[PDB]
Amino acid sequence: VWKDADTTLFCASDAKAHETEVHNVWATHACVPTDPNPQEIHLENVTENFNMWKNNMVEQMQEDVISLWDQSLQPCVKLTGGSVIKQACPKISFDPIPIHYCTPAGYVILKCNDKNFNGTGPCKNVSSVQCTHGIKPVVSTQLLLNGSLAEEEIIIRSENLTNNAKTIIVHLNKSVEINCTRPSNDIRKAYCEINGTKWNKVLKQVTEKLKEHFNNKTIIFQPPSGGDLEITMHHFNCRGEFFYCNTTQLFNNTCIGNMKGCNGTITLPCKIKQIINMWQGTGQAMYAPPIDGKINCVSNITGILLTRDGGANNTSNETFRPGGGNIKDNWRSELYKYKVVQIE
Amino acid sequence: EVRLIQSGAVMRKPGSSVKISCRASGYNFREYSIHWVRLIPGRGLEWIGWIKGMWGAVSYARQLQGRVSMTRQLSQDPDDPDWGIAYLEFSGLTSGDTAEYFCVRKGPSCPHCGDFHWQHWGQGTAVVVSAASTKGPSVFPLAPSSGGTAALGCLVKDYFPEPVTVSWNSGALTSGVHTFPAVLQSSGLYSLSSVVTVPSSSLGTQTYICNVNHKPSNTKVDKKVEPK
Amino acid sequence: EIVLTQSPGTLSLSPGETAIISCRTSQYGSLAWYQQRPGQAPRLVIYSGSTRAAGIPDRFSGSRWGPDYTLTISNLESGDFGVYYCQQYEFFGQGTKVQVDIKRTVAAPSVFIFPPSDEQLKSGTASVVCLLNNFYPREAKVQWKVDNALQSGNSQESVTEQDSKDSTYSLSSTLTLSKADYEKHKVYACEVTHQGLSSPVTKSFNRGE
Ligand SMILES: *[C@@H]1O[C@H](CO)[C@@H](O)[C@H](O)[C@H]1NC(C)=O
Ligand SMILES: *[C@@H]1O[C@H](CO)[C@@H](O)[C@H](O)[C@H]1NC(C)=O
Ligand SMILES: *[C@@H]1O[C@H](CO)[C@@H](O)[C@H](O)[C@H]1NC(C)=O
Ligand SMILES: *[C@@H]1O[C@H](CO)[C@@H](O)[C@H](O)[C@H]1NC(C)=O
Ligand SMILES: *[C@@H]1O[C@H](CO)[C@@H](O)[C@H](O)[C@H]1NC(C)=O
Ligand SMILES: *[C@@H]1O[C@H](CO)[C@@H](O)[C@H](O)[C@H]1NC(C)=O
Ligand SMILES: *[C@@H]1O[C@H](CO)[C@@H](O)[C@H](O)[C@H]1NC(C)=O
Ligand SMILES: *[C@@H]1O[C@H](CO)[C@@H](O)[C@H](O)[C@H]1NC(C)=O
Ligand SMILES: *[C@@H]1O[C@H](CO)[C@@H](O)[C@H](O)[C@H]1NC(C)=O
Ligand SMILES: *[C@@H]1O[C@H](CO)[C@@H](O)[C@H](O)[C@H]1NC(C)=O
Ligand SMILES: *[C@@H]1O[C@H](CO)[C@@H](O)[C@H](O)[C@H]1NC(C)=O
Repeated sequence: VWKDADTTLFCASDAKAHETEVHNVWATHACVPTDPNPQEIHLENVTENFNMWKNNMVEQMQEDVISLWDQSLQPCVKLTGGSVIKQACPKISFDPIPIHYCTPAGYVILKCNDKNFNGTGPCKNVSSVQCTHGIKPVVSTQLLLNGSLAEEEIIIRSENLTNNAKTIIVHLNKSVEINCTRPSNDIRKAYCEINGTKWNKVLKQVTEKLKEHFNNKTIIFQPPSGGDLEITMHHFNCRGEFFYCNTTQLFNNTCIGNMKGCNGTITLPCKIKQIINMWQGTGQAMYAPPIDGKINCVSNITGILLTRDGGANNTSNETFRPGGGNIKDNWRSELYKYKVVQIE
Repeated sequence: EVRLIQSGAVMRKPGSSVKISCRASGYNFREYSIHWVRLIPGRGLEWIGWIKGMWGAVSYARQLQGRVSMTRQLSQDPDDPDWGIAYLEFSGLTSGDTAEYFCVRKGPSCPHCGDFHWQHWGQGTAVVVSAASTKGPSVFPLAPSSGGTAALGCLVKDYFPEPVTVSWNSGALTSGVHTFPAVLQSSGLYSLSSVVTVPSSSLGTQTYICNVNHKPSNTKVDKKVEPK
Repeated sequence: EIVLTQSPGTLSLSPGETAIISCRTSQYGSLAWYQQRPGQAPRLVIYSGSTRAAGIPDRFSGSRWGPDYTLTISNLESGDFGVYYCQQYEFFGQGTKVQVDIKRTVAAPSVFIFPPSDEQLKSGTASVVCLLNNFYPREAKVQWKVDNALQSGNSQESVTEQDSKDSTYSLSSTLTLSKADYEKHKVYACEVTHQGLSSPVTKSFNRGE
């Protein structure tokens, strides 16, 4: 039959060789052309155990994205080897594209199709594919952007919910647009627009789903307790600029109870920063000031990273705060239904 | 090898704050987390929270929220990753916060080893929270009275902080001495007793002085013990 | 959440003997055991049920038996004594105290009671002391009665280490209260229970000697 195995995967995309956009350039050299007619083979009477938290495919992606940024987003200033390095840091073109990950000869990818698979455990509806779906390498904190939605129910993912040290990944089944803008005309001031009605209805569903897992305890949200700005804020890269958006308004409990007074647009304060703690864990990097003109990008909130407060407590409520952990968890959120096996 | 070195002990008044450090080394500080835990006299161990090296993300124990904060410090040079400093700040202190605070880290990664299995510990930081001021002891005589051996001793009450030493007859009388461990009264001041069993035939003969010493307050006091 | 019922609260043994500590859990996660010696940092003894941490000798062992996790320490050495805690996530057991005891013949405690001195009575306070001297085993109970009435909350006990030469224990009990209260009553007594006593011994006094 086969056994679970680790190997080097190769990538595939629809990258455009003529584009100057950084992801396209990288994909052009690193990836092969995508297959128009992929052959997906479903396997009858097969049970396979998956574990999204122990999946080396995630490690591969992490290295590809690290390699990507290393080639095209070198900073103006950084610390390395007891010296400060000064580099030419021109403005780039930045827009992530979908990357497929594919198995070499002798291997194949098994794909869980259970519409409510939570990431770990047995899968019945298993199919065999040579490549994953198109995955965008969107690096972000707190909110997961431009990802895939859950087919049916909202899915709570966690290696172990009782362990407060383990990140909780909420997989949404309906997207919520986030509309972030640096208005053309403080050049670092920006803002993100969100539909309060859309968001508060979604957030309500999340709590009810969390009640199912925490025995109908009062579900409360709160802003991050502390840490670097990259986490206490919604941190993401848009058109080559690093944004930091306050999400204090996105987790207002008053608006998801059982009255209103908050049904309109939510405008999050944002700031484009030049000095940043790199997500690769390489240290502080310094970038040049933002391009002129109107910087804008409309993204889909497809998931939420949460950490639950711990400590001895039997107050009715359980508290959750935005912020997840590794950027690796962003890759986990998409690769959760895949695993590599070697043929016998 | 992993090493965790904390800052020194400290005394504190109620309502004040305390900041504790924990110097880590021997491993990539960004790839791990530091948990804080306290050992409370008579109440056992209590988890306080953790902080992650990568971004300094934190999770505080619910019952301590609003009084604790954790930050960390590390190198921005990726060629010097194997050190860091975790900080724990505790505010709105009370006498109930008197405890030994420790910084810990998980053991080597394994399928079994969770994040709460702590192989490594700092040596601990003793924090004492007290309203009481430095105070010398009042000494009273536990008079002897009516194989006949009589018992006498000295009652040392209401002093702060520890310790007090008790010798008998300038330390010449040691046979039969029992100086009990001090006890903390509800008042917040310490108290102990020192007793000695002696020949009942010697009460009309020998002299029995108890010498009480208390460094913190520069007090020495000799006290005679007799019956009636 | 997780509750951790640890027992027994105290355990008195001698070198070469074996200690058996248990921990009942409401959940079934990874349980670990820690040892904390006085003035020393706690140390991981066992984790994930039965696996020994680094350095720990093979005489330490844990069993996965039921919702009840147990720690066994056979052929006790002097370094094995201290306070042991079970742990599950951020939750800890109440702690079991494993202290040394040297086996010797039983000895009844000589009991003395000390009235308050006059010097103290002029401070609006009166302390009454009840000494239990040179007895074995260490387990003993002191109970204060004032005019045939049992007391609670107003007494503090203190015990010495086991003596090096004669292998005995001494114990003090201090009944504290205000002068005003002290003067209102007449008879004061402490009752002592001990394995070396066939019946509970009593020592008492009034104000007339
Ligand atoms: C798989 O399914 C077929 C048809 O239902 C069954 O006959 C076969 O025994 C199954 N395999 C195993 C291992 O039971
Ligand atoms: C996922 O489902 C498995 C059973 O297949 C269960 O053991 C596990 O607890 C579930 N995870 C979550 C986060 O509910
Ligand atoms: C498993 O997949 C089949 C085929 O797509 C689908 O009809 C079925 O709904 C799934 N399983 C369950 C229990 O619904
Ligand atoms: C954003 O979400 C909408 C549904 O709300 C979807 O149709 C669209 O394809 C998404 N666009 C992305 C992920 O770029
Ligand atoms: C998303 O899933 C929830 C169940 O968690 C379901 O009630 C809801 O209908 C789904 N989506 C929408 C748009 O309603
Ligand atoms: C996003 O917000 C900006 C605000 O300046 C607005 O001009 C733009 O039309 C919005 N786009 C969408 C798709 O909502
Ligand atoms: C939010 O969504 C609702 C649909 O439920 C829509 O009517 C409303 O116009 C949206 N908000 C804005 C500002 O357009
Ligand atoms: C976000 O905004 C709130 C005000 O609504 C402010 O109190 C908070 O400090 C802000 N967050 C950060 C990380 O600055
Ligand atoms: C939450 O709602 C309150 C009204 O109860 C409002 O004053 C506050 O601004 C809201 N918080 C955020 C972060 O939007
Ligand atoms: C998400 O996708 C949209 C459309 O593909 C794009 O405009 C936007 O910049 C993307 N978001 C991020 C954070 O890259
Ligand atoms: C679930 O969590 C507990 C405690 O964190 C741990 O003992 C157990 O190993 C975890 N489950 C798995 C499959 O690792």
